[PDB]
Amino acid sequence: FEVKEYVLPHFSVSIEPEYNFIGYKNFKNFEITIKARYFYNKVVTEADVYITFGIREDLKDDQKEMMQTAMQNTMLINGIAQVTFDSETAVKELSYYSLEDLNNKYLYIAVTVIESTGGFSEEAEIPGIKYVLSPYKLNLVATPLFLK
Amino acid sequence: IDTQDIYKRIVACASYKPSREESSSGSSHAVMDISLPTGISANEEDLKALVEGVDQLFTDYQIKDGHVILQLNSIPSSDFLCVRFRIFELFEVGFLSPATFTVYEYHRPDKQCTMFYSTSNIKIQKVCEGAACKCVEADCGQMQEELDLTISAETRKQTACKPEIAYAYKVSITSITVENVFVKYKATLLDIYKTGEAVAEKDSEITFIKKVTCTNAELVKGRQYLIMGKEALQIKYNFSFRYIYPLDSLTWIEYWPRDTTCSSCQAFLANLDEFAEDIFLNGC
Amino acid sequence: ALPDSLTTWEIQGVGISNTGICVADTVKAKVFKDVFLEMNIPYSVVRGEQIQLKGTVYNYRTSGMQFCVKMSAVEGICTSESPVIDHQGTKSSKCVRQKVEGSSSHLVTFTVLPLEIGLHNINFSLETWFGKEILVKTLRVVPEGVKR
Ligand SMILES: *[C@@H]1O[C@H](CO)[C@@H](O)[C@H](O)[C@H]1NC(C)=O
Ligand SMILES: *[C@@H]1O[C@H](CO)[C@@H](O)[C@H](O)[C@H]1NC(C)=O
Repeated sequence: FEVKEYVLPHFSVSIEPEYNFIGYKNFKNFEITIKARYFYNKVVTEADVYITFGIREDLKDDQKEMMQTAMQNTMLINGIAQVTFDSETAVKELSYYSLEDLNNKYLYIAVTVIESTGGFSEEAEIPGIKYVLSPYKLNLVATPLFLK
Repeated sequence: IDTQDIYKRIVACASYKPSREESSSGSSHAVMDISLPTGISANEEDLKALVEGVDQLFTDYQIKDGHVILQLNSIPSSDFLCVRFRIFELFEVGFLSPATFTVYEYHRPDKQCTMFYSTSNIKIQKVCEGAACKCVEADCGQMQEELDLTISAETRKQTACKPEIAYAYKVSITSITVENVFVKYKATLLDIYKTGEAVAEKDSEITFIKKVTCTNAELVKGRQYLIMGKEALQIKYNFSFRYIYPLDSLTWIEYWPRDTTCSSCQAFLANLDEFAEDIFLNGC
Repeated sequence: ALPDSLTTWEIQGVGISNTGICVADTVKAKVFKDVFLEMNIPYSVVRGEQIQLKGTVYNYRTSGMQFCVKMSAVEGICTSESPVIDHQGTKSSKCVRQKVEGSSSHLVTFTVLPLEIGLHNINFSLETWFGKEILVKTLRVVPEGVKR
């Protein structure tokens, strides 16, 4: 059990990326869905949504530098919003290095949602998304290794 | 720290505190931190001027965890060293977390001087620890000019009948205890009109406090002034007494002539008496 | 009797018998209201400084309406408005009714400076068309500096 000061948030903010982890095709184009709903199950009509992007070396590291670019502000409509963010322009000189090969590490994205119609605020974040040259991995399931 | 509208500028002006055994020169290397409220950022191009400068008072600047970090070599013991920067803020928030201005020597992080600040204007001000204020609104009032001829006797009735205006009465200032920051204004009640709830009586010799920031409302000791203002605040550190007067903004303060009469002229005093009798007979 | 809140209540039960342990499916009990008011209620609200204290009134009624919201505070929290009428305890906000569009919301702000250690009870009364209701919120404060 966690002992903290919770404040008991007013509305749920779910961040759904179109793809789990960014590959070759998704470097130039990456789309992410932001959807915020009230706890009474009725979707948020209209609200302002501010997105923040960043790069991290590891999951244990709480602090790392970030753009410096945007900060793209879109408005949540009928409980859903979506935005496209490309890495090619993102990293560049801002991250001091630009390539999919140059930087292999997690990408942390922050989202701040405020209601335009009345005062409220809620925040969410993605721990990280790593750009990997070698996609996925391999494993065996329900396959005992023996020969008959 | 102070925030003025005159993009908005933020000033610091902080100094080193000398020790009895320490001859005043300057201060050891210290990190200067400024906490920006959530959803507020500062302009780096405006902050670059501190680094770019031929005369360097600051080695480096940085932004970490939504805070402004800039290291200073020496803090002047003689005067306060000012730091100015412009900010860019984007809307929000549900609730603004209290903004803190802190400074600490890099050698010992143990002790850090911290002070709260708000970008927004202060509506409520002057809360005393000793007398347990009991505000005392921040807004400033003004006193009517000395011996303003007529113009007008009718306007006083309109100001006194205002629902916001509670106590309208004739008083005579006796004693004055300057600041900090009170200006007690010990007075004496000659006559009352309204005098609405909950206060009462006469010749009670009550007091009303005002911040020194208003130099226009300055009262002359011994001269009787007609005062019309907001309802009296309740109590104090003393649980008894119990009805001290606020003397807030937009209070009516006008010099009531005592001495001759005809002062060019006595007719002005008749204009003051007409308002008194009209409000006493009929009223609001 | 259900508690009074805008959030959805999730009730859950488990059972123990000689057969074994059984966890029942979570039952979601949705508690909703057509016209209601809710506020941020910040945690710990440091003493000596004024706060914004933002809240929002919600109208799910299809037709438009005018709303009035007043605040009543126990002794003591410095208020920038005043006076108290008619009752000494009742604090008149001198509320001007503002129009609220159908399926829309409006913003409510209260500037208040707490003068004493919490927690203190602060009421927000809502006078509106389509009925009226008042909610009771508690405000807690904490001293300036801290050293253990
Ligand atoms: C309240 O304050 C006065 C100063 O104005 C103090 O001297 C006195 O002890 C107090 N009065 C009573 C009745 O306690
Ligand atoms: C809030 O209303 C309730 C009703 O029981 C009352 O007990 C209490 O006096 C109220 N609080 C304030 C600060 O007016």
